[PDB]
Amino acid sequence: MEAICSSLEPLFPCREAAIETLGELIGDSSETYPSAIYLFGHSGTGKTALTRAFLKECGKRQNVRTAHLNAIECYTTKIMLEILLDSLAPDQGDALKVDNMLDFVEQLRRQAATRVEDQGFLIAVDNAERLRDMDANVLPVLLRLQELTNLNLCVILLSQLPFEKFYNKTGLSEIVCLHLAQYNKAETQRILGSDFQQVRNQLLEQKKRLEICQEAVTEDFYNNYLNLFLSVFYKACRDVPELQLTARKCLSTYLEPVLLWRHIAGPLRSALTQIYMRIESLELPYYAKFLLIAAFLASHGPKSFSIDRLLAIFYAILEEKVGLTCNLLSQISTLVHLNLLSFVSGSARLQCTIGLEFVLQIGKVVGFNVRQYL
Amino acid sequence: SMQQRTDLPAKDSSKSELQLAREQLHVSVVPKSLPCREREFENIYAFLEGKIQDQCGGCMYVSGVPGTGKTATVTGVIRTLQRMAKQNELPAFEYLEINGMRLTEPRQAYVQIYKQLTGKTVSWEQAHALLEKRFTTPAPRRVTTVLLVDELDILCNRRQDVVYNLLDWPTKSAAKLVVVTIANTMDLPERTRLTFQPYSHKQLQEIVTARLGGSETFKGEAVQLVARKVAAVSGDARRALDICRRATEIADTAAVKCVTMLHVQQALAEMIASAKVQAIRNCSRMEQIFLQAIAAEVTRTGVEETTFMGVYQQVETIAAFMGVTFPPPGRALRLCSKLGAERLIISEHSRNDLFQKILLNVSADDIHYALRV
Amino acid sequence: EDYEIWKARMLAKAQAK
Amino acid sequence: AIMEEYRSYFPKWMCILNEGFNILLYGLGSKHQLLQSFHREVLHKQTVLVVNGFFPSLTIKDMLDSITSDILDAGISPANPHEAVDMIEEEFALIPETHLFLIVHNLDGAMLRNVKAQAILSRLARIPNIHLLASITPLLWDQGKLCSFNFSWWDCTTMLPYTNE
Amino acid sequence: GCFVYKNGATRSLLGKEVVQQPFYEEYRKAWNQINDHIADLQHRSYARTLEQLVDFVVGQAEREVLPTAALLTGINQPDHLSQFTALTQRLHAQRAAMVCVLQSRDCATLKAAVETLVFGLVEDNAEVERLRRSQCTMKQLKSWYTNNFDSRRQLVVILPDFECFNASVLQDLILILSAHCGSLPFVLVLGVATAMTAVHGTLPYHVSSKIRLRVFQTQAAPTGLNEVLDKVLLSPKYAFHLSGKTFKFLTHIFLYYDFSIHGFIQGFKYCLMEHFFGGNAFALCTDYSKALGRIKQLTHEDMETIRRLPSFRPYVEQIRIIAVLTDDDYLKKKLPQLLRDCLLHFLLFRCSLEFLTELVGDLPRCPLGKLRRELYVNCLNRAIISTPEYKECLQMLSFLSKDEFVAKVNRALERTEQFLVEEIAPLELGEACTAVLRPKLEAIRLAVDEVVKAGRALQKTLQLIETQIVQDHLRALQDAPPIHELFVFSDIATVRRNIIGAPRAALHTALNNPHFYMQC
Amino acid sequence: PEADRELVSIRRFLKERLQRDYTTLRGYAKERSNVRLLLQRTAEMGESNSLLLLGPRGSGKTTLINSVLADLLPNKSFGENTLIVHLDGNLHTDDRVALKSITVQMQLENAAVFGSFAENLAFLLQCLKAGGKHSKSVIFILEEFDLFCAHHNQTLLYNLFDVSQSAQAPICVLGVTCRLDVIELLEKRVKSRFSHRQVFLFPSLRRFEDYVDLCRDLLSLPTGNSLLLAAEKIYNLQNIYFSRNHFDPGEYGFSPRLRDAWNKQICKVLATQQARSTLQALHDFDISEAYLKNFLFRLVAHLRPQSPHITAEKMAAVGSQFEGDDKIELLCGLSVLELCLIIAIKHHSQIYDRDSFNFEIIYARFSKFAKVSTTMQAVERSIVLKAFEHLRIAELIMPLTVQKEFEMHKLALTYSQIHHCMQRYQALPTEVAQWAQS
Ligand SMILES: Nc1ncnc2c1ncn2[C@@H]1O[C@H](COP(=O)(O)OP(=O)(O)OP(=O)(O)O)[C@@H](O)[C@H]1O
Ligand SMILES: Nc1ncnc2c1ncn2[C@@H]1O[C@H](COP(=O)(O)OP(=O)(O)OP(=O)(O)O)[C@@H](O)[C@H]1O
Ligand SMILES: Nc1ncnc2c1ncn2[C@@H]1O[C@H](COP(=O)(O)OP(=O)(O)OP(=O)(O)O)[C@@H](O)[C@H]1O
Ligand SMILES: [Mg+2]
Ligand SMILES: [Mg+2]
Ligand SMILES: [Mg+2]
Repeated sequence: MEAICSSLEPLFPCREAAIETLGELIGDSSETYPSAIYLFGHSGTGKTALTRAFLKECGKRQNVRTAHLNAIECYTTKIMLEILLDSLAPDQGDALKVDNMLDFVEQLRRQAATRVEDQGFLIAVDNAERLRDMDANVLPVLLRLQELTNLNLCVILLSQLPFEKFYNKTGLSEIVCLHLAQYNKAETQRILGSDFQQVRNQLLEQKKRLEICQEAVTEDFYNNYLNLFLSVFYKACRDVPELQLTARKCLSTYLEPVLLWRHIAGPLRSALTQIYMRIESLELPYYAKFLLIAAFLASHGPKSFSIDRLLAIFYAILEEKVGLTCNLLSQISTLVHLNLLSFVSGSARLQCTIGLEFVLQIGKVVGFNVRQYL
Repeated sequence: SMQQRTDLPAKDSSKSELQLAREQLHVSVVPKSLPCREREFENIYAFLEGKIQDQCGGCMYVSGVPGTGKTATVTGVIRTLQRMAKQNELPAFEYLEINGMRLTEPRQAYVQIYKQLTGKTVSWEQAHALLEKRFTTPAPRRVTTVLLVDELDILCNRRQDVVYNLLDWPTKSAAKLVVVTIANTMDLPERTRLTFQPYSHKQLQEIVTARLGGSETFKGEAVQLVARKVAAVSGDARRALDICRRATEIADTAAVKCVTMLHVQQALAEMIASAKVQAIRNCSRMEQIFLQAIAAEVTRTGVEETTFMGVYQQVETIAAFMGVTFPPPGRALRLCSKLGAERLIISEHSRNDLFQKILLNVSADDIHYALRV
Repeated sequence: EDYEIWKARMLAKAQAK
Repeated sequence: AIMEEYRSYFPKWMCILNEGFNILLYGLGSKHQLLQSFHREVLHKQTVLVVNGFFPSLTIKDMLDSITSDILDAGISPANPHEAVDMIEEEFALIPETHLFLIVHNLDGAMLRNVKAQAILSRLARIPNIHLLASITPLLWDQGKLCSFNFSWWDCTTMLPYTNE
Repeated sequence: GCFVYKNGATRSLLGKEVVQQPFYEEYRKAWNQINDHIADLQHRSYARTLEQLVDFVVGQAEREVLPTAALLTGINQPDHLSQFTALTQRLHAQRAAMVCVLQSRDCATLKAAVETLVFGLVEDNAEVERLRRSQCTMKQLKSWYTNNFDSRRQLVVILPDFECFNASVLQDLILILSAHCGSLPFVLVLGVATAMTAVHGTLPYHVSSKIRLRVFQTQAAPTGLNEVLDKVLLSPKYAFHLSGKTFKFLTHIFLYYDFSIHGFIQGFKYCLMEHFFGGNAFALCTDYSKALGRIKQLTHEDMETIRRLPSFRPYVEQIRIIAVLTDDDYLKKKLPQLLRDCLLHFLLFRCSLEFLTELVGDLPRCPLGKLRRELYVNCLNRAIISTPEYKECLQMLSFLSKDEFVAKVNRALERTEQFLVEEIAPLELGEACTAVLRPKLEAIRLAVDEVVKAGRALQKTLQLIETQIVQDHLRALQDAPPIHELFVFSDIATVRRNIIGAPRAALHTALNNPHFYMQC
Repeated sequence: PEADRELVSIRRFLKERLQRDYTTLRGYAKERSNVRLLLQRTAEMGESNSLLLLGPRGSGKTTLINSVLADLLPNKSFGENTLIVHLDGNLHTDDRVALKSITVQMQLENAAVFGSFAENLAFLLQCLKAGGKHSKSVIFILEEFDLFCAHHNQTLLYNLFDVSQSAQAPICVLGVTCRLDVIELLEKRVKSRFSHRQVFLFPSLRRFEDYVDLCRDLLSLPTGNSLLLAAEKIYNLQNIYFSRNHFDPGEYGFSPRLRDAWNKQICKVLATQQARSTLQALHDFDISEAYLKNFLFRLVAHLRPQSPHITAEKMAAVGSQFEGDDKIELLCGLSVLELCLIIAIKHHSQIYDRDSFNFEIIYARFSKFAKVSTTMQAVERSIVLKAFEHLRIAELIMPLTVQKEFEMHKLALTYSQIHHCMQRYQALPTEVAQWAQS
């Protein structure tokens, strides 16, 4: 149980107590497992990567059989039991077939063996919050799988939510709740500063700039840069992988005068507005433009509207009185079908779904003023 | 075949007389002639005897609340008719039978009826076609057939045709079919008739004393108390024959050969159970504060349906009044989930915390009765 | 004008040409 | 005289069907006798699936099961309706020169007024082999359906009362 | 509710008589010509975006977030399904990838989406080189991919109708495809219809954290219509020209209602059908040699309805006629000269339009419009010299300084001569066209030499350009050469009432006056 | 090291006893005696009975059934004239699944399952009708009986009682369920054919001294002769199912000095007022033995060799882990922007008395702070929108069950949790801390 904590901590700075608690509960394979473990924390806290590396190191170092799942893949229980039995019952090949949860219990019951090998089983179910929306017998069986299979196993569950959300009318078995608290700013600086050798080697692989780089790129430069980075970015988000992926690109912009705070603090506020967008003038037909701005004028939540009020405001702003042809209602239907409109209900009630800037752009490219009618 | 015992069953002579009464009182030992069902036995016998001798066919609908001896009288009349038919005192007849709760599907009766005829197993479409060819075509010498049909109402729902087929086969002259239908609800064909009244105090005492015979293992007032406290509930005879076996097991453990009246009172208190107050007394103190605050929220707000939020606010008020601290809402929802698993309260799934609705399943005066006294 | 009266008057002017 | 004029239209309707266009009639009154006369006098030998869209109790399962079981003899259609249209599209790709006309009185009927059944009907009218005639609203037809429904509108305004419809 | 009349179904409705008529043969030929030309133009338009998409998939293949490339296509999806089909054709030809196309109809739930995705990938690889859809698990897709291509094809997943998806179903689909990355190389091309803001607004944090999308832009639908109108329907080599009312009505349907090229093609197809289905007299309308064979083929009803067309009437009125109006065989002998007259008139119409479109669309303010289609509809609807806008154009052209004026006429000269060499020269009956047009162009060139060597002569050059190109080679449709009705299709009323649909107007006129229809 | 191995043996022993050990129980003389006499009379005399264990979840009902079976099976009369059919309401979700499990476990002629569900039902009823007093007694054990009441028509239940009502094979049906009113869930035919005897299994430790005594018996090391008798009984039940794993106590053999020091430390720790206060908190919360076994498992899990002894501070630390609110620990992990958004939601809720809000009202109430905050001045609306969706995916905000920016919402928190987060939060800027006060 000591080797797993000795192996994970170099991969994982500042997660000493959580790795220690998991290595106390499901570290050694000879000791019996708790019936279910539910560790939780915010996004980016490191529970997917932690349980994956933890299950890999215990399953490689010892006799345990590991099974990692994503419950979003399991739109029905057959898929889940098939992946669970493909991992927990190795080398059965394509002759494996599971109908329902009972056959899964029998085929896991066949796997019991002698105590001298100290075998164990482990089932991690990432994104466990989706389990309450499916067959409703999946979660109660998964909380007592150790009791039903008579087998040395533990059922890890992983979600962003407390276990208070998971109770149902039939009740649930006991669980070991466990918390992964999100890092404060000092520990976040220590993890972001942990890849100094990586960014130093990366800049060294890409010539007076290389030697003038290697004379001055040391830890205090990167730590002060990460301090300026968390001086501005820690207020908006604490999700650590997003901070890593942004800090590498922002350092690639920051390094140029060296190759100081104002020249980088310009672009940093531009990147904060475009955080989480990950990218590496809507032309319309004429009568579709008039129907879209007539729906915007009728609604300015935006109000729901009947089609007869919509045709009346369109005829009031047309000043031409076109006939009600098929193409007009086809444009209404395809503005609905493109999510330019919506179906708030359904006498039918439409709901406009655009901003003011696009309406003013449409009214500039048409020549019908909008603010006069607003 | 079913596996036989490795050991011989224990002999009758080693049994105590009270054990002999316990086995005579078992509900599986149907008497050869049913007490207190003479008019209905004579009615079904005269009807079935006229339909058998006339070789014409027909239908009958018997009805009554469960356990009033419907199926036992019908099987007793048909067993006596088969013995009379074996001695050539009656015209011979074939007896098909089905049961509606033994059928996975209402249409599977077509699989079963043919299984009582030829013995071949076929799909229900081919079986329905062969049954129509058997019934609608006149083929002398056709014998009259009696089709007992238990539990008609499961065949009635959602398929429609099966109950229409079972009531439509007698009307053709070519099918000498006499179908008898046992059911619980009286008004079932709309939703030749006969109604089985619930057994009364006197018929229900007479039944148990007939099962006992001349034996003195039961006192005469014990059966009277059983009948008085069962006939006010249902009129079921199986309930009386179960209460009597429990009273026999109580006297057996009291080492008395007579079932004195306090054993009947103890058996009645155990069978007509009301053990919610014992559950409230064995609940934990925080669950008791929750159960008090739910009734407090019902009396305060007027509406019987209480939200978790106002219940938790009254919980904090009563906990401040009682001087104990309360758990935070992430454990109070677990307490509400335990009471919902115990069905002391009705509650929604916990995903909509603070806005889930909590009906009080137990009566409001039961909580004060459990926790005061 | 109708095509028929034009064709008839043209055929008459045609035989008269 | 108007019905004779609509009856005189008939050979032109046969030519328009060869180019993949579908016929639509949008008059006020009942148009059932006109589509029945075109089936009686002209389509007396071509395969024809009359569909009464004014039926209270029809399902999209009933019409797709009718095509897949009676015309193609494929048995009951698969439970996903779009898979049933995919299977119909495959099995009609298997048989060139075996056209299936379908003549839907009231395309706007009681169980086809949802957008899903109209997408199913557009995917069915999309097949090169099969052709659609229909009686009549265009609010449920978006531009993708109106392109897949390669309609040729025809103003058949009878004054007949709505008895059966 | 339904009745079956099955007649021999197992597991071209017209007979031989109609197909053997000349009009069906010539109609099928002209329709096949126009359809193959539109397909060739669309492939030459798409090839650049095709190369960019294939370069993105192969570059992802050379090397977790799934790489993904949004393709910002137009409002109307079905035109671009052929484009996606060409993408599948290229990815199969290069052995770089295999494609599943996830339509929105297949994904009511996450289960149906996964089943159609795995089924489309497995059967797509089966068709490059039938298990049930119930057992097409993603684990079986993984085992099949390990069984095959690990010894790498990308698994492209087109989603052509991105807005029609349910949002939760789309987010679940993105999370399932992102979970299998690394093991299964996925590229997720999309088909957004609105803007990238709709994608960023319907996708929250957790789905967009695992997306590395790149935006590509398909060309605009009006740009595609302008390219199609300039290179196909206005091509000299096709003898069937639309009238200006029909042209303006179809372009009005495209620009003012829906951006579907296919609806414009279907309206032009209905126009071509109503032109060609009146008889073999409309089967006269093609290339000159087969047309002479048709004249040797002709019967008599075609002669009577070629007498019946309105433009024949001025031709007889300006006149021997006995042998024209009733002798039939003299009109059959006469027909090739008149047909040569019409084809020569439309070729001169195209070259004069090229000259005038350069000379007027280079001008500021442009009273007559820029593109060839706008000038084309204006000169066919009515006479161009009598318009006030042409007078304003002549005023602004005599108002010009000499240098920009000589540069504009020299550009028009080089443009019209390059058009005569590159486009008019391959066509048969084209040598007579350059023989008619070129001396007038040489006279205009001598006027250019006169205005270079010399203000008033600029007015003489403008007068010569007006009276030698606009006046004689750009006449109004009433002044068109006779039996141009064989070549134009001016009847827009019936095509409009048969294409445009107004059920409410028909119900309104049926509920006000039945006498308008029934004639009671 | 020998002291390290004795601690490893103690930790392995306590974990295996708290988690497995499915047969031994404490308390319940009368109820276990009733179940044993009922099953013994069914196996011998052939009476067809029915019984319904009831009680709160976490009380030992499955452990009671396993104890009665472990007492009856080595008799070789119950083990030879009676076949046992376990059934579970969680696994046999449909009538055909329960029927195939019955057909397999009874080793019927059509098991070997072949045939249809209807052929299986006909074959099961024919094998039961074919018997009499000479046939082997079946004992059905229908765990989670209330979900079996949820099946269509309750049709399987109607068979399993009716054979008990008929002169056929001597079967016994031990329904086991947590609901206290399952007999009111039954259909009227099933309710008439049910025998209404009902064994209740309420815990016997409502008074606190019994709870401390149970925690002491759960923690004390038994004398080695009791371990030998337990090993003899487990070998006897394995000489004849869960029985292959179980406790198996013959592997452990503690030295007398080790048992004496551990029992002394256990009684001394339970004499202290602090450990009594922690057990007082857990006994006030939930009295069920599964809760105490969960707490004891978290406590036994901490015995590292460097710190062998249980101490009162360890019980106070694990009890603080139990007693702590979990939403406050998630609110402490948020960044300052989402916390400002939650304070704005709290102000809008305090003013309008839990009226439903919107992204727009909350963004406006936040912008009125951000224009004068002099530290939040530069934040764009898109960052606030991503913070709002991050609050929404954490189920801190729930929909009222439409645009993403205009959906109606309800706060999931009490005000006291936000006010306690205002004190517990790390490195809060003072402007936010002062705006929160008013
Ligand atoms: N303490 C840490 N040290 C180093 N890296 C970390 C740490 N915590 C998280 N990460 C990084 O976060 C990345 C992904 O985090 P992960 O996906 O496990 O979060 P999650 O809780 O699963 O998110 P979600 O709940 O939204 O699925 C990993 O690549 C990992 O490197
Ligand atoms: N009059 C009676 N005399 C003796 N025993 C009786 C009498 N009535 C009922 N019983 C006993 O009670 C049982 C009742 O079974 P029966 O089949 O008559 O009930 P039922 O009315 O058919 O019930 P259900 O309507 O629910 O099917 C019988 O086994 C019988 O032993
Ligand atoms: N009377 C008892 N004697 C011994 N152990 C008990 C007793 N009551 C509860 N337990 C312990 O409680 C834990 C759960 O008990 P058990 O499995 O019997 O509950 P259960 O009857 O399955 O509840 P449910 O059926 O409602 O899930 C077990 O670890 C067991 O050791
Ligand atoms: Mg995760
Ligand atoms: Mg009965
Ligand atoms: Mg249990």
